[PDB]
Amino acid sequence: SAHCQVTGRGPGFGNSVSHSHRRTPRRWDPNIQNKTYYLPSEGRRIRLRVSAKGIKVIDRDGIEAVVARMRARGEK
Amino acid sequence: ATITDPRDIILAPVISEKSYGLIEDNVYTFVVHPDSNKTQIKIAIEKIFDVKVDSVNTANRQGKRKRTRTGFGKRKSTKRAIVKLAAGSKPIDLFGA
Amino acid sequence: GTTPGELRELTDDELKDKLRESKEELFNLRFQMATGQLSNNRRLRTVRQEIARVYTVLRERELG
RNA sequence: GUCAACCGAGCGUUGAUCCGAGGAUGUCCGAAUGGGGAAACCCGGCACGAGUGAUGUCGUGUCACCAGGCGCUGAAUAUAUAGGCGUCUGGGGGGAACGCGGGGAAGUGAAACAUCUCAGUACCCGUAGGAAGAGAAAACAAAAUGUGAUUCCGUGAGUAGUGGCGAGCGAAAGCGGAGGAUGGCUAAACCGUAUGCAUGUGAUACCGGGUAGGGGUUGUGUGUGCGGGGUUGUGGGACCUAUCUUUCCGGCUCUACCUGGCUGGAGGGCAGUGAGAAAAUGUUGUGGUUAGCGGAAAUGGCUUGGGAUGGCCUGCCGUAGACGGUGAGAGCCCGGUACGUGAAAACCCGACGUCUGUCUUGAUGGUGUUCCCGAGUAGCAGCGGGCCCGUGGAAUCUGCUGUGAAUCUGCCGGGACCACCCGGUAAGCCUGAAUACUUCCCAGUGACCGAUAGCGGAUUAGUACCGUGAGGGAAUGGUGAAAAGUACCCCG
RNA sequence: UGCAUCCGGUGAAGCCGCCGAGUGAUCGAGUGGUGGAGGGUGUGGGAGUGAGAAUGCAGGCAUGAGUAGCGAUUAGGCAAGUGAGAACCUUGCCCGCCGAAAGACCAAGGGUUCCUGGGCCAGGCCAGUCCGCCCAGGGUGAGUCGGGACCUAAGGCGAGGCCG
RNA sequence: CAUAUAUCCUGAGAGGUGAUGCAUAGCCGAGUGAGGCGAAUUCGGUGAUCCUAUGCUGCCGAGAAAAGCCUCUAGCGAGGAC
Repeated sequence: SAHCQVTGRGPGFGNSVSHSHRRTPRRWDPNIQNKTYYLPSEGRRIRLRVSAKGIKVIDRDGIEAVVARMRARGEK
Repeated sequence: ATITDPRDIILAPVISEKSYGLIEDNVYTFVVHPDSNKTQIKIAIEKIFDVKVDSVNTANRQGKRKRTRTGFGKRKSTKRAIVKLAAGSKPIDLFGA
Repeated sequence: GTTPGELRELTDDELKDKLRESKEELFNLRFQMATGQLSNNRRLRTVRQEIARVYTVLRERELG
């Protein structure tokens, strides 16, 4: 899926099908969710493509400190 | 540094029946630098021969493709500048006509 | 023709004057060769070398 | 320079040509980057300068995009941000192989075929480095007082096993070895400082005891940064705490007073351009590389021959009888060889120090409780990948999605699982050597080819030629010792 | 090829022969010729080791065969010349062909084929004095032509950007 | 206020000029080809697939953009236009 920004979760690749063991390839894309992230220091909301695990952790740590780590990594 | 002498544009003269006839008509043909232009050439000729130039006409001449045992080989693409001086113009001697 | 040893004595302006003179000589020599009026063909190489030495000296003084 | 002469000019012991090193110049294209563009060609802006009677023209610089910093500004819109302007640092592309991570075929084999194999191959993508990756146990092992980072090699073993139990696939431990640095740092708890944010028995509360000020050693919390302090498994560490207690001085240690920590300076160690902090600096190694130089010994006789390097005979050198050349098998003719010398400069290795860092107010060894020991993690479930292991009883490892703990009587692994025991101490980082490879450079070798061979290419070679294009892709060596390459006459 | 021996510019190999030999592949340290520089033998070692066939590969050369054909639908001829040489080149005169073309000019494309001089072993389907062939030299002059420096279409590239 | 053989614009072409020139049928000798001189040049007819015409008429299938040009002001403006 849309290759998260805060957590970098990309898709896994594998092969999923049973009853004949055929194994045709697929992908196991992350649960990327469009989210409008806000930075209460600057209250405007920019649309990002982030993971659900990212969302859980960023509600744990608040948007602020994780945005600090994210901008420190330098990604948009 | 670099010294932009006008004599770097003017490489050599053309020696031929046509060039000689044009010399009788007070019109001198030179082999000029391929990246030059008519105005550059006019200025250069004026500064060189202390003369006044009426017009300048340029013809690019492709190089002849000559053969050989190895195959083919091409000469240099020259640029000719035909230069009509003004009326009196105190003509040139350097052509050894 | 002239040596770098005796070109390094000259000034930048003297060198530039010599450069203009050598380019003039080269012009006249190209014309002489085109017209057939030049026996000594090596004057051309000589003059080109003089020009090269002079430019070399000037750039040397510019840099260090 | 040469094919490859010829002509014409010249240069050179006042040291050319030539060889090496360092520099300079280095059109135009090309990442190509002022803009454009059918690559190598069209058009420019700005500044400076030249040139023009002025416009024209010329030259030198500079002008791409993106990212990251820094400074100014801060739209809708108020906070402010997005963004804009400026500047600085960098990237961009190429490269034969090797590497790491990802993606990932099919022919084929299975005498069909789909599982499987081919094969994690080919190919592709992203990335490097001179090596990479991995690496300092949440390991192995099995009750041996065991080993003790990692990698690689050999064995283990074509075994155990796996497998439409078919074709086939296929370990690991253990052992022997290479190399050795069983290496080093950190987060956390505690303090201290600074700072943001929100607040303020706003005083009996802010050092350690007691006095007095002070109006805060903020009453504080709380988050971050910085410095210490602490980096472990026999659990350790911290907080308390108690015995001993190697340098000196100063200033703080809220304040002055006795006493407890910090911080500067000084002797000294200890290390260092290293993973363990980082650069620069010199002096200096008959240390090395990048040019080369010297280098013994037969004009020997006779004979054959166009020619002796052949034969016969004389000598000689030999740290040199290696290999080639020279008119035919040459140690003694030549280049050279053995051997020995040689670097102004550049570069690379060192050494010595400047210098840098650190310890230096320090350690020593003990006693009993609270705190900490890496969280959206582990674990669990679902689907998958890969492990000998093809989902099987399937551990370990691992991706995605959900769910989701504990901090040592804790957690993980010891092939479902439980108990006991053992081992280890994840979720944080770094780390040389042994290892792989050769575009290129140097010196050499061949029971390798010797021109239909050997590189496709001894020759015009990725050329000619073919094809729109990707791309395909040739053939062509030998006179003679020396051109002495047949003057001159005759037929034409 | 290791080793040991031997031959060789007083002529090795290879090639052509003669005279011969062996049960065979084959041999010839028997001979001559040619030729010009490396070879023979024995004993071991190793092989890119033996071709007549693969509608095999490459080269060279035959058979057909001095055979077909010598590329339209217009048609050549005479004189004179040049020259070593002329059906073809040159000149002249005739004849004939095209004449919405077989004429004239451009674009695209080609790239010097243009012009002059010279040449004639290749090429030209014959020959060749000729040539679009070979050699050398020369030749393409723009403010107004066609284009750029002016404009945009389709479409392309595409700052940022979005998506992946 | 006007419906205008008004006015304006456009515009083939005629005529003039360009042109006392240039060119030419021909003539002189010269014969490689160098030159030199140079007549008349009015009338009609026919007649375009070309021009007026990016017109006009008709039709539906309903027929490029941008530059350029013109104009407008914003703005610049002390010199500037012709």
